[PDB]
Amino acid sequence: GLSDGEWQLVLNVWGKVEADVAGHGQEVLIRLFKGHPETLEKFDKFKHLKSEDEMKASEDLKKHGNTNLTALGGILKKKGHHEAELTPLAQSHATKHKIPVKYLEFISEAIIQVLQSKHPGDFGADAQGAMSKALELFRNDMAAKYKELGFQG
Ligand code: HEM
Repeated sequence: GLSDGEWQLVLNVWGKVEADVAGHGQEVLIRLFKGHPETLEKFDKFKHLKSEDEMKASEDLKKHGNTNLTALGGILKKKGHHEAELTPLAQSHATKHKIPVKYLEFISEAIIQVLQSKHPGDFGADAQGAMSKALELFRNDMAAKYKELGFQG
């Protein structure tokens, strides 16, 4: 439900994430987990990380942050017409990973915080609002696929 100008703002800021996907992805997952400890429980591979220092050293965390943001990028670039890219994620997250829609709100928050943390200058009021709308559209369409699959939206 974004305008074409709002999509341009989202994709222009996503360009900075593309110049360093893994670094951004690492930072998002650390922010998600240090802000919201219970989300870490969903990642069987990351239990043993007992500190932000262990999380920073974890090559599997960095790899997972990279995979996560590469996929999100794939969704953003389709500007709303992302059914095909969204379905497999909704499927895998609704079933196997057991991710609640609310946790999608926490990682949305971490993405914004990271963008703000790393690009204060480029991530102004307009870019922020546009990214918020893009992530809300993502969250909303994830929730609607979950309902369709028979899960709580
Ligand atoms: C921007 C939102 C998200 C995106 C783009 C995303 C993307 C992905 C991708 C591409 C994978 C690998 C393929 C698949 O299994 O579907 C994955 C796996 C996974 N996701 Fe997500 N995800 C998101 C949010 C979350 C959240 C909020 C959680 C937990 C709080 C989560 C937990 C997991 C887990 C546990 C796996 C499997 C990891 C493993 O190998 O151990 N995801 N996600």
